[PDB]
Amino acid sequence: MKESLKDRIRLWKRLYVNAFENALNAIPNVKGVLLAYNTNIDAIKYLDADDLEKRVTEKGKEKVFEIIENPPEKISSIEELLGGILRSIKLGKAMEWFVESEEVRRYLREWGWDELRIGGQAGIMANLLGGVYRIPTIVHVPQNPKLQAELFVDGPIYVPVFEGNKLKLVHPKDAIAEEEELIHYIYEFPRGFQVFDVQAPRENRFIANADDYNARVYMRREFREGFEEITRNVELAIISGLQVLKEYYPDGTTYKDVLDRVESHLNILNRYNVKSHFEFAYTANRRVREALVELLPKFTSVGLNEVELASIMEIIGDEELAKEVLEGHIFSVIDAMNVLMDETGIERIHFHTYGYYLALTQGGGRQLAFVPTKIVASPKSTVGIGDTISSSAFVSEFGGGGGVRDALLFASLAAAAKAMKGNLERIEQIRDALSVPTNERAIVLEEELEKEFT
Repeated sequence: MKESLKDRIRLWKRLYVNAFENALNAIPNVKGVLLAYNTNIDAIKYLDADDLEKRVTEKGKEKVFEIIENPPEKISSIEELLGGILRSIKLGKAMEWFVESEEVRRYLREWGWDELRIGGQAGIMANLLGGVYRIPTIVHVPQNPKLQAELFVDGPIYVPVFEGNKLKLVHPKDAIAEEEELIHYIYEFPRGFQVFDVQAPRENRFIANADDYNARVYMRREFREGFEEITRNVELAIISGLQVLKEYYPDGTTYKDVLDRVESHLNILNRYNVKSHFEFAYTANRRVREALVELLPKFTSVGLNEVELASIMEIIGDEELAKEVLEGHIFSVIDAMNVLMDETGIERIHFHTYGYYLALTQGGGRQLAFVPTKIVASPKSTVGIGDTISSSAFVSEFGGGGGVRDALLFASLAAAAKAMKGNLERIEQIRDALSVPTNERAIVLEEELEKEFT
């Protein structure tokens, strides 16, 4: 090992422990955070071979196997549900089909699950920011039946309710309504799982989506009529869930009907100087993606990974640039972040990928911040890591905790801590991530940045 590397490793251990100190000291200063819009229920089933075989043969093995090779768009029958699961098994392929039959949804609910946890980017971040970081959190919950409300952890997590004409803020367990259970059913299977002659080449999972409301970005009445009163109780906002929007809907409505309401919400946030952070998850519809980019000028900040930034470069950059960004090639990423900032004028862009983060911020001049991350080799959990990274950096920077680079360092600590432990309960547990070595390949990659930019 070179002396310059050994010196850099020691420098980063220092910056990492200092950035953790700054984050613990500033997070208590955040008056409140608003999380919207997507909250649902995630039901996880660890598939059982004998159970699956018995259900396939119950419904007719022949037609179910026909469906494996002729897969439909949506689940319209129990046979299509089982055929889709076996297809995911045969291919070792992550798949998600929408359940458009109420009868299939009764079958799914009856079949059950092994564990139940909150889903949706606003839902899981309410448990992190409210439950773990102890930040007062207002979360949008489109439908809040008992099964949905109990998935929130204890802490300063709140939903708005109307006591006549006045808006109150209560824990979700105290605001249960006669509303729909929005369940995404997740069927996991290991490598080598076998059913009949079908054998998985990889571990993966098949998702049956039985959630009509988050698919339309449904906004509950408290958020459509009391948004201004809600805004007065928060300092920051994180917006997510718009990636599902379709160009057209069977009732004659379009994505514009939803984005118009989002735009009104942003206007209210900006009138109160609330800092907003948009999670720009992969948006399949290219027109909707273009409109989301046209909405970014009203956001304070936006976060994305290599796949999400490449997807955006497909509509405002060039094709070859997108491919380089997809592979995480750091100079093409930097160009892409400037292409995005030129197009929108947004104040802050946070890029995150395996090994390093980048933050491009605009002030009197554009500043670029770089951080090598802490990689857990065999993580106990990978769900919600990307949202954890993007939300943690935004909240600690705009909470005042040490600056931009330090906010990136805290997010890297939170990501590793979550990966090591599966699920966090208290923010002090993130100190354990200081034990994870910093990525040395990214540490030496910063040498290329200094030669090209100085």
